[PDB]
Amino acid sequence: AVQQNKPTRSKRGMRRSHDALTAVTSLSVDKTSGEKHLRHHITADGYYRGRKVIAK
Amino acid sequence: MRHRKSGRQLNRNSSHRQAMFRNMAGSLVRHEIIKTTLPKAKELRRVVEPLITLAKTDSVANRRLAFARTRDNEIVAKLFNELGPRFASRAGGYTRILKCGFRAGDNAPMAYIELVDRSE
Amino acid sequence: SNIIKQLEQEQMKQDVPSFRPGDTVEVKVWVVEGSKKRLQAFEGVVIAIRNRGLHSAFTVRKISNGEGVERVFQTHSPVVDSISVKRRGAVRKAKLYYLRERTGKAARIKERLN
Amino acid sequence: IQEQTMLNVADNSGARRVMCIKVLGGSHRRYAGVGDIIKITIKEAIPRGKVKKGDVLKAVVVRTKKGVRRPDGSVIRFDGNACVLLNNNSEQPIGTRIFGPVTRELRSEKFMKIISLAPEV
Amino acid sequence: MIGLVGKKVGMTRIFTEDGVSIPVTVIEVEANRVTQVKDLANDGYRAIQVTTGAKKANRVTKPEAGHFAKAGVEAGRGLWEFRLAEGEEFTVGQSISVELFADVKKVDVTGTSKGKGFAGTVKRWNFRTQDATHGNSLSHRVPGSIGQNQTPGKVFKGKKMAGQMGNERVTVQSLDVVRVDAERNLLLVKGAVPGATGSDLIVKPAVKA
RNA sequence: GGACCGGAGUGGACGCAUCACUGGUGUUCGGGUUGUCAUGCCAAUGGCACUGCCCGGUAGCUAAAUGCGGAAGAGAUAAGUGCUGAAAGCAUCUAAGCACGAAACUUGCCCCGAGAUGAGUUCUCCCUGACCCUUUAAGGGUCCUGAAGGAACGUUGAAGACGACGACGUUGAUAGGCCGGGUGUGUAAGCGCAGCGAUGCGUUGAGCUAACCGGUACUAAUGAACCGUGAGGCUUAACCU
RNA sequence: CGAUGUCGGCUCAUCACAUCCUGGGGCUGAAGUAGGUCCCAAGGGUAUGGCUGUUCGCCAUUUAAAGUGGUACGCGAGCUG
Repeated sequence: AVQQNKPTRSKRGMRRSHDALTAVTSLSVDKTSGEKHLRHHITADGYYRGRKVIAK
Repeated sequence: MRHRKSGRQLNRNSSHRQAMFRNMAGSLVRHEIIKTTLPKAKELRRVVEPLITLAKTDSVANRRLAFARTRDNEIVAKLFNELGPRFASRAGGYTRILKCGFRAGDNAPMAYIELVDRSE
Repeated sequence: SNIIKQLEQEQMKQDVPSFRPGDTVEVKVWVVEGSKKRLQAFEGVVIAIRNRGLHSAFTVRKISNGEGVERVFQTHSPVVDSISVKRRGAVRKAKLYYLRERTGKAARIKERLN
Repeated sequence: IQEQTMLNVADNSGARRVMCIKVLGGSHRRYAGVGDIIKITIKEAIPRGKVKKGDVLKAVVVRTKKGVRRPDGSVIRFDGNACVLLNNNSEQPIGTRIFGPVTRELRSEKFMKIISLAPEV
Repeated sequence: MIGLVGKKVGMTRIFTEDGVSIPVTVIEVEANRVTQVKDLANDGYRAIQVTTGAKKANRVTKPEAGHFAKAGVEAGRGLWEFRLAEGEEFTVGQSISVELFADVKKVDVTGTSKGKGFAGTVKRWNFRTQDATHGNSLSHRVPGSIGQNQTPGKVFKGKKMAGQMGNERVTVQSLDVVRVDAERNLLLVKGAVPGATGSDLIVKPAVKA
């Protein structure tokens, strides 16, 4: 349940080949207010697609 | 494995799930708007809108059934007085899930769940 | 689209009578001993399920000489032809699986309104 | 039925309780409970019976709580397990009269005598 | 009289529900046609492939749409290729031939499997569980020994341990007699229609298996 | 007493699949009940007491349930039995030739399988615009166009640890909801009648009822946008150069 | 000897064939059923219990059969004591 040799910096950084953060790579621009949001999310000012869905 | 199975146990027991859902249905019927997590919102509508379609027929038996659920007479009074006839013409879909940003304390997919009301 | 649930209805038996659990029913069953084909009578309290299509059956308990025999008959099988409701019984539960265990006891009779 | 199964007896000569010591036929055959032959001992006997306590001989299972399935899907379940005592070598019933119901699958080879002596088939 | 099978099994198969399928002709009028005819130029073998069902003609990809577009654009959902007999011409005979005596003998079956997830070593192969109470520190359903100490020094390749079961193919044969009908004199074809849709086609000579 | 050879059925153990049946489980369906608290109280319900204890039980999963299977064949054979036959004018299964011969071998049956770097084949679809420096099949940068398709994202699945793999994305039944049914529990509440009362009877097979079945845009599945290009090297061989 | 945990059982096995059964032959004091021995063959299969910790061993009963060995007298970073 323990190692017998120290794994290298090559193997240590090579296990971290798949541990990289993937981006959103695209946002969506709301037609009413030109700010950008996530796909299928509120535009952080209270707008979905075409109505101000949040009064606050 | 699970096949053809419904209901998300929400990392909590059956009694707590029922109590959460009674409290959440009362909060939705009271305030017309709830910010909660996405699976909580989906199961919330799956247990709220049965009450609204129970509430179209105003009878003492249906008040007692709608009081066996959610356990609040203000909620049954609202659900049979103002809701009910406001949603009489609709056939399902008394709720709308709008997703918002993730929670600050934990990465939770949060969602505004609300009815199909108007402001005035 | 609007197709399914009729292949099981092609081979129903629409001459079946309606019975509640608790009645003592008589089931005539075809049996084959050779070239001839005769009938068998089975009496006893029925512990039924309602009509799950062709896949519906009812459980009948009889005591011959001290111990009970339970026979479940498929309702729409060709070997079961005739059911007679006979004496009609009054019980509360849909399944009499525990009231069938006791000995010397018979359910109460109710004939007016089912 | 299985090994270490206490069984009642239908025939008169077989006396009260018998217990299955081996499930005959097959290598690791575990459960044989319909018309199969089982080796029994006699665990408790009345003196009126011809057999006595501690005697090993064969049997055939006649009634079972598991119940036999008919071809149409019907299940005939008997309350309490029963057997009819047989000789070890000749495999014929010692008992002159058979008590209780029997099933129509007990018709093959030496069991026509059992269903002939039995009241209800 | 002489006449036998060719490039023909059937045209119609209905969605699976139970898997026994005692046959009865239902009255509903739809139209089905062979659409797929391959090209002639660039191949040294002349092969033909079949399809079933219907697609929306919106999620069909343009390569697949062009595949189906040779002789009439009606798409399906799947494709399966097979060998060469001779080619493709019209071999239709006269009206009524095969009504006399030689109807059917048996049929065959074909299937697929269901996904049971990352199944265990008791679910997957029928392992025996160790005794749960006489001691048994954390070893009730675990795999036991997987090898033989030092001289192998490794675990063998065909070893039964815990993994995913399901999502595979199965195949079976040889269904039997269930019931007969004689008095009303109806034309009958017999057999349980084979398995789930996703079968590989039965292209066979005379009855070997 | 008692046959190999050749057929017919029916079992034991094993393995695969399935949920139609028989069942089990079903803490999310219904009902009976004990103790107690609350909803102002009667009534009716809810909360705790392992799901309070039980009684049944839908879907799903499942075996103890059901369906199937390990073959028949073909080639080359080991042991052995042989034909023809000299060496060795007779003989001899072998040295030249030839014919049989088993659950072993190779195929036959079922799965993975072109990372088979020996990277294969077939069908279809899509792209046929310019300018500079050129340390030259040269090769790099700028503007435009960025297809077929994929990915992302939502609804999700009888697929699944995460990925992945299926179905759907408003010219939409993909998931919830709603409507009608089916199943399961077993005559709900309210009212009336009888009874001192518990309780009984009628309304009433009533009321609830899931994951199931058929239908329906009521709610969420937005239109962008992202990646992927712009005809694809050099020799050699067939129609004009 | 600056530590290679000791039997048996359970779970899981794999290999050799000096073959228990099934398969093909020879010989036999092989009339047939049934046997004995020898050759080829490792594809598959190759018990449940009472006794005491047992490997063994006795016995009841079964099966076509309950094989002999190797694998740290297989298997304790898998379990038991």
